[PDB]
Parts: sequence; structure tokens; C-alpha cells
Amino acid sequence: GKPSLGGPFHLEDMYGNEFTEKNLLGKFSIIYFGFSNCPDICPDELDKLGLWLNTLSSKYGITLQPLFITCDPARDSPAVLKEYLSDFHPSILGLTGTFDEVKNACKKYRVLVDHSIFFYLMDPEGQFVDALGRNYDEKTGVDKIVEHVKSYVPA
Repeated sequence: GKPSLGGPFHLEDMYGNEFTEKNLLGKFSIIYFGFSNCPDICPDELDKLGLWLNTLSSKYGITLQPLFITCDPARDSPAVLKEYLSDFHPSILGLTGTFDEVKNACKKYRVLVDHSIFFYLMDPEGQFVDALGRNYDEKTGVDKIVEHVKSYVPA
């Protein structure tokens, strides 16, 4: 029904560990594509995500796997992502890689500033279940995620 987003990808997290689509299995993940040198948009989105994560865990006991994937592999090295993310929620994990690896990941999710606007929610089976745009605020975004997590049932 929804666009066939997602698929195999191979990246590295900001600590150097391999991270592929296989790491999405067994949990609800929320992915955001952006870049450290993005003005306004990306900082604002990551701030909103931090609010969501804290509300989710404290009020509903829900823990997501938040991932920040860079679209600028030229400058966003693991060290740059670690420093950039130090100003945001600690659970957010930055992912990067070679131009080819990043290009593929972006292609799989059909994804610079004007288009770094959706959060992609992936279920425990690694399937795309919903995208949260800027029209979701600190409260309605949480409501939508809770709905998906609590109603989830495996294959």
C-alpha cells in the first residue's frame, strides 16, 4: 500500500561498527536523513525527535532505535557525527559510509535541506510502516508512534 521504502543497505555507525538493514530486525526504528552542516531544519528535527524519545520512554515505556543517516558522506565522518550528535538525545546513533554506501541508502528510502523532512518508522521486521513529516508536532508524533508500537503483531 504505502511506498515500498527501505531495503538492503550497508553503513557504519559513528563508532565504526557495521550497520546494515539486518540491524533493524527485532525492534522499532525511526530513521532521519540529514547532514551536520544543515542550517535550521535538521537541528530542529533532531530536537523534536529527542522530545519524542523521552516522552515515549517515560510515559509509555517505549524504546525506539533512533538513527541519523547522513546524506553528506564527504564531510560527515564518524567523528563529525559524534560531535554533532553530542548536542542531541544520546540514544540517536549516527550512520555514515562511503559515497556509494550512502547513495544506496538514500536511494532505498527515496531521499538536501528541503528534503530532509521525514522520519521513517520501521517495524521489527524491517518494514516501513509510516513517515512522520513536519506536520506532526511534539505531541501528535508521539501519539502516532504509540499506535503503531502497541498494535504491532509479528508475521
